This record gives sequence, C-alpha cells and structure tokens, in this order.
Amino acid sequence: ARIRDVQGDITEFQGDAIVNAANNYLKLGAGVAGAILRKGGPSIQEECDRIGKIRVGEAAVTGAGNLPVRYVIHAAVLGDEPASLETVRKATKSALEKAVELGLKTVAFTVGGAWVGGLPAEAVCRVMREEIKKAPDTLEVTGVHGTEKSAEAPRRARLEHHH
Repeated sequence: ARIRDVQGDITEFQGDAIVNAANNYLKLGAGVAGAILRKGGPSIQEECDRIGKIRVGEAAVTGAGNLPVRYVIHAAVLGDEPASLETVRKATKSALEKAVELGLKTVAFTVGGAWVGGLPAEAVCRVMREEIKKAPDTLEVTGVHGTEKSAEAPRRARLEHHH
C-alpha cells in the first residue's frame, strides 16, 4: 500500500480511519491517545469500554465521535510484555486487516509515540512500513509525524538500498 508521510496532528486528519496505538485494555492514556479522547469526545471512550479488553496483537474498531473521520482503529501494542517488535508487527497487520474488512480507502497512522516506547525507533517505523506495503492497494496510508524532521526521514530512507 502506497504511503504518504506528513507532519501534522492526527486529530486534524480528514479521511476514513485513524489508527492509534493503545493498550489491550483500550483505556486512552496520555499524549496523542489523550488528544484523540478529547477532540473525539467521550463517545470514543464509551465504545472502548463496551468492547472490553482484547489481546495484545489484536486491534479493535470504534467510532470517531467529533473527529473528522469515521472510525478509530485501536492497535493493541502494549499490555503485559509489552512492546516487542513482533508485537508491533501483529498490531499493524491487524489494524490493516480491519481497514480492509470495513471497505476503507484512506487510513492514518500515528507515528512513533507509544508505538515506539522502549524500542529502537528506526526499527519500529520499518516493521510498520513493511506491514503497510503488504496491504491491499485499495488502502492509502498516511503516516502522521509529530515533528517535521521525523516526517522527512522516511522520505529519505526509501531512496535507499536494499540487501
């Protein structure tokens, strides 16, 4: 799947889905996860409660409340172990599955927040981008970086090489 790479804020993104890293509990922490709860509204957190706990690796789909999207896809990445590379691979793959299930065209990923904790940051961006590129091209993934320099780095490591 083709991958756009911009500096922005996920809660401004216009499209079909935003994909955020949460825990398996689905209880919106701090940072961007909090920025989502706040601008999306209480509705989002209520849907996460009704869903209840899922397993690390899996992903859960709730509505978007006051956010300019339809859905938020909660990719459960940390829980007990918690943030492994394989864990992140499962969570991106499950998130994309869920986008393909729902007939989506444009989805947005948050980039290197709770997705990256404890882990090497280039290494994670790479497993995610490896997972996304396997997805159906019917999808159109935007990676939404916080800082402008982190938004330039993938634009750069794709003019590279390659085993």
